[PDB]
Amino acid sequence: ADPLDHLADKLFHSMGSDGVYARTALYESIVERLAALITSHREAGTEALRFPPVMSRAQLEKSGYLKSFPNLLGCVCGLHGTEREINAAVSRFDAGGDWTTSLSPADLVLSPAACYPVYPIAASRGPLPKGGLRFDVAADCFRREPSKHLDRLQSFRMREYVCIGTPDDVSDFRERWMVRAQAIARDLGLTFRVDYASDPFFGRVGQMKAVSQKQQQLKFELLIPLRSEEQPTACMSFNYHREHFGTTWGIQDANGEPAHTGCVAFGMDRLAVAMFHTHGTDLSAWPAKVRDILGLQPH
Amino acid sequence: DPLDHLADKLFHSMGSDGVYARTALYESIVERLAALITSHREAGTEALRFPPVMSRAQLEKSGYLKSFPNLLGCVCGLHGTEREINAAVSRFDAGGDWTTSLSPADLVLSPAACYPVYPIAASRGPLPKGGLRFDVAADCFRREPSKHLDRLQSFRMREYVCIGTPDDVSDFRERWMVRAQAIARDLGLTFRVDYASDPFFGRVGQMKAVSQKQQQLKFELLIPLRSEEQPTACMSFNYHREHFGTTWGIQDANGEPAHTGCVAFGMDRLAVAMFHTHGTDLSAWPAKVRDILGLQ
Ligand SMILES: Nc1ncnc2c1ncn2[C@@H]1O[C@H](COP(=O)(O)O)[C@@H](O)[C@H]1O
Ligand SMILES: Nc1ncnc2c1ncn2[C@@H]1O[C@H](COP(=O)(O)O)[C@@H](O)[C@H]1O
Ligand SMILES: [Zn+2]
Ligand SMILES: [Zn+2]
Repeated sequence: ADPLDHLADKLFHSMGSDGVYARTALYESIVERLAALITSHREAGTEALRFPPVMSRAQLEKSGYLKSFPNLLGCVCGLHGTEREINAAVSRFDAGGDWTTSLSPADLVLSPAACYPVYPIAASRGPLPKGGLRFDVAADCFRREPSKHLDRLQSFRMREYVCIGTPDDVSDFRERWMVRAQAIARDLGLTFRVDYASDPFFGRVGQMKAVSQKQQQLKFELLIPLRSEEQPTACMSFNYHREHFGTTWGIQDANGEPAHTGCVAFGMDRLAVAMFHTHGTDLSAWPAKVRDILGLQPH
Repeated sequence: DPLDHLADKLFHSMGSDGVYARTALYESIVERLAALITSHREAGTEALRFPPVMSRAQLEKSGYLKSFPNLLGCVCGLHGTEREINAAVSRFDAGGDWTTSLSPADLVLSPAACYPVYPIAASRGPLPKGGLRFDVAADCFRREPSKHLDRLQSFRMREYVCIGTPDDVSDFRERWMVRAQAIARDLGLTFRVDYASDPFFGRVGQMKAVSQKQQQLKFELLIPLRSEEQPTACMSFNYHREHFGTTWGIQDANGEPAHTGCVAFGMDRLAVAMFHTHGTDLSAWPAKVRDILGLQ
């Protein structure tokens, strides 16, 4: 049994698929209170956008996602044929056959990260002002990694603060957030460490990309011991993308150059699970300071 | 379209019709409408929050595929070996189509918020007397691309679901047809409640729509958004008979297959209806509307 398994009964209901769960009112009230807490830390001049769980497949392909995490991508498929073809697919399904043979990809994918749709949006506004742009983004994300662990979901909520500007704007933002994020986790009564990290790039070339990314310090994670202190869970990430998105989307910074980007990502579901694992499922027993910052009556 | 000017302060394009990024203004109103629906939650109602995906086998079992095959969004993935996945990416790099390596997952994008609730209720055994009530929500998907702000591919649905005897479902329906009109009235919305039909696919479906409307299986709260002649369904009451009770083996307190019904709130249509009715300046909204939404 996994150390988080005991939480499942009070927090989730099975939906017949690993990593896809219905949330209880108790679980959801904490996710919303954590979301409101992240919002209270929003810097002045930050534009808030809320993304749906799907995005343009062409934007995602253009962003280089297939080259990095093809095995994690969820693509939207549908029955796009003629009425004759669709009726036949349904008739095959009626006869105990497989209707899915008539599926073809749609022009949409399930979003793998909340920030992806923001880059073309920022690019369409022209050159960046001095100091760059700041965005507060959120989406229900999807990653094709089935697991029975409560901290490894296929559908989960992501919340991010995104900086688009010169390498200086991004570095400063990332440093500000690595300080602020630790202060938030500390106030939430969570045990953590901030360490060098890498994205789970696919395959043999992915192992090379990961080592190269880690050495360049382009990604840090706020890690919380859930199942062990040896294998902690990344509940937040601090990502510096250099000019990857600036170049892809033709975003130009103050110095006329291809814009640099970075993001602070909060795993909403991992943070909520971390809260319940740390403090238990009885909110009335949560520490006074933790209850206070989440807007529950302190005492 | 009469709703078109709203797009500027409510949405941002995402490069796909019916798929939009929401502004802070738009989202604050959706959340306030959600909190208002919550304040009308009956005692003993269990609240569940569903992700945007659900079991494909549960959806296939519910009969959605037989009625709306053209609306279903399924989840596909690259489920092969590392060698196969690398080849698909390499074909994409060489100007080819990587999607040929896709196969269906065991998941679909949810077409309605209530679907996952029926197997959940069935797994608990026989129903207590009075039945069960659920408050459910999900980001839903319907494969119907459109440029109209009230016809989205990805939209939020909020529902109250009743599972029990036909008496329990009838009482719930009556209660909600009254409560839903009181909510729209308090929101300062103009509407009518009329008989309705689901958009069943094909020629065989047109007769299913006629047969559904002749029966009182579906009522809709319609709001003039583009015109008074063609209003927008912003809420619905659906009666499913014992379809879900039979499919999932849900038995009422009398040992019979349970009947189910649901009151569905289109969160995005309601928010769009609010902005079209009252404008994009919240400070100019009527005082009673601002009060019920906690804006004052
Ligand atoms: N499979 C998952 N289950 C739950 N949360 C996740 C999952 N993958 C990523 N996240 C969360 O989202 C945050 C940002 O993801 P990443 O893009 O991998 O840095 C991570 O730090 C996690 O907190
Ligand atoms: N394509 C759509 N775009 C936005 N909202 C929708 C769409 N389809 C349905 N809805 C909303 O969801 C509610 C219930 O959907 P239905 O199950 O078709 O009756 C309706 O009352 C609408 O308010
Ligand atoms: Zn990001
Ligand atoms: Zn329903």
